[PDB]
Amino acid sequence: GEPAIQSIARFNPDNFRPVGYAENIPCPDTCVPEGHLDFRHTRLPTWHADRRPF
Amino acid sequence: SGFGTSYAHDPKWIEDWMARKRVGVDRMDWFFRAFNRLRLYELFFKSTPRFYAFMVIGGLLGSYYWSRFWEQYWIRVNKGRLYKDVPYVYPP
Ligand SMILES: CCCCCCCCCCCCCCCCCC(=O)OC[C@H](COP(=O)([O-])OCC(O)COP(=O)([O-])OC[C@@H](COC(=O)CCCCCCCCCCCCCCCCC)OC(=O)CCCCCCCCCCCCCCCCC)OC(=O)CCCCCCCCCCCCCCCCC
Ligand SMILES: CCCCCCCCCCCCCCCCCC(=O)OC[C@H](COP(=O)([O-])OCC(O)COP(=O)([O-])OC[C@@H](COC(=O)CCCCCCCCCCCCCCCCC)OC(=O)CCCCCCCCCCCCCCCCC)OC(=O)CCCCCCCCCCCCCCCCC
Repeated sequence: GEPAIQSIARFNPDNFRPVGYAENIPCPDTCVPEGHLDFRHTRLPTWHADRRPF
Repeated sequence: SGFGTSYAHDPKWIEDWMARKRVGVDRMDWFFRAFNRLRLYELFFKSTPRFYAFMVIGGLLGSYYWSRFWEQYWIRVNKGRLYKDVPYVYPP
């Protein structure tokens, strides 16, 4: 008894998501997970010597 | 463990290896500190024309003495087996 306009509106592809989409799909917060080396670990000490000459 | 399967994962000793980040440690700073005292950057590298001259004049001198060093190495290794080392005695 639903108006056909309302019935066909539900079957929009945006209304279908696989069961469990929200509990499985990864949601990365960074491309460098914790425990991986990055610039914050390789930066030289502030008392270092110029590296341009070499 | 799990090597060779879909369960493969980094062993503990690899995890410990990657836990050593050496943050704030510089054991080779002495080398750069002493190298900078040669003033190569101030004198040669900084200016492009002098940078070229270093490559050209360095290559000139370097090539000659590089050849000179290994020529002596060859003469030492083959001592007694070179034409110059064994003067020929003419048959009587
Ligand atoms: C023209 C003259 C002008 C005037 C005079 C100039 C005079 C100066 C000349 C200087 C010449 C260069 C000397 C080396 C300088 C230091 C190294 C360097 O480049 O530093 C930049 C940089 C420093 O590292 P960093 O991480 O920036 O350091 C940060 C902090 O400073 C410190 O950070 P950290 O403390 O946290 O440490 C991090 C890092 C620090 O990094 C390092 O220190 C590691 C890299 C060191 C490389 C050392 C290179 C030495 C050059 C070879 C000389 C050969 C002489 C042969 C003589 C033959 C004569 C005919 O260390 C590590 O990651 C740890 C693991 C290191 C493993 C290294 C394994 C090497 C084993 C060697 C065994 C040798 C056994 C020989 C037995 C022989 C028996 C007879 O290192 C590199 O990038 C170098 C490695 C790159 C890959 C090597 C490529 C190998 C393939 C080529 C093979 C053939 C070799 C031909 C040799 C040609 C020589 C001309
Ligand atoms: C707590 C830890 C402590 C650690 C300690 C570690 C120690 C570090 C170790 C490293 C060495 C340290 C040395 C300490 C010296 C202390 C004394 C001092 O005050 O030094 C003066 C001074 C230090 O600088 P500074 O006092 O701080 O002043 C900073 C200025 O910005 C720079 O001064 P400047 O530029 O105003 O005056 C320098 C001036 C000093 O000389 C003069 O002022 C003389 C001026 C002439 C006076 C009138 C003379 C008339 C008669 C001439 C008769 C002779 C003619 C023939 C000459 C032929 C020469 C070939 O000229 C030079 O030295 C040479 C540059 C000349 C002009 C360059 C531009 C022209 C165009 C170049 C084109 C580019 C390509 C060139 C070719 C490159 C190679 C292929 O200069 C130097 O020590 C630098 C030397 C530069 C020459 C090249 C060095 C590279 C070769 C190294 C080989 C290493 C071999 C390793 C063997 C290993 C065996 C196991």
